[PDB]
Amino acid sequence: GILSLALKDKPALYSAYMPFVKGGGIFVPTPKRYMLGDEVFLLLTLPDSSERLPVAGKVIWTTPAGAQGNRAAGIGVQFPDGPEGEAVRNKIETLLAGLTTSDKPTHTM
Amino acid sequence: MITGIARRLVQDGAVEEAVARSAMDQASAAKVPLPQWFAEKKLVTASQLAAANAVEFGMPLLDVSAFDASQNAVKLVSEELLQKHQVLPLFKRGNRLFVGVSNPTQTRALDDIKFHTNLVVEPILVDEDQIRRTLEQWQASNAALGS
Repeated sequence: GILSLALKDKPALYSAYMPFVKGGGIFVPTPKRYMLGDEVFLLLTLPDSSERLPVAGKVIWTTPAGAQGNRAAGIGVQFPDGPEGEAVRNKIETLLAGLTTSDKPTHTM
Repeated sequence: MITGIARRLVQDGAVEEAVARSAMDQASAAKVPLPQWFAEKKLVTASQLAAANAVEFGMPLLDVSAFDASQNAVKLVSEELLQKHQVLPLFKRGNRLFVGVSNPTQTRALDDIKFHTNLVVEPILVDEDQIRRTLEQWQASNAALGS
């Protein structure tokens, strides 16, 4: 029951980051079906490091299989507010320095 | 014979196979659009119906309660359109205005918003209740910035 997401570089991190979530979010592509609100555990690798960051999050977004557009199936995971989550949002926001204002589309919005 | 959201709602375990057959049968008798039937008959919840709507139409579903209200896009759409359609504009990125909807066939609202806004409008599923509650909250927040 342990998701893993590894983001090789800054583009991939940009596609995955959900800046419009409270506390921050990450999109995780998965064929597994999840309900909104499910608590879920993620092992996240950001592109600057091989460190794997545990993230205990609630599901807040889903994309179904065979979704319109070239949209990829998965779930959006809200970082828990509090130190643990705020660290991961922060790391993502500085890695994405210079792309925060981009127009390019994402896995979510 | 169970197909549509009727099929998905029992996939997702939202309601029994027997009571889904009823709804197909009676919504055919009434000549009523099936998902409205489910919704108005209160056989499943607004979020249950939306989860099936999503898997059924290849459309993404979002929990707005996690959406950071300070980033909303409600202000880009007239209040007049906001009344005529129960929709919840969410977020701008570049061209795109993502607009939450409770019904994925509800194309009239997307064209009216495009024309009004001259942006690219993509829909996102938000369930019917969250649209109602969250719209009015986001309007309270925006109102704190001035007349």
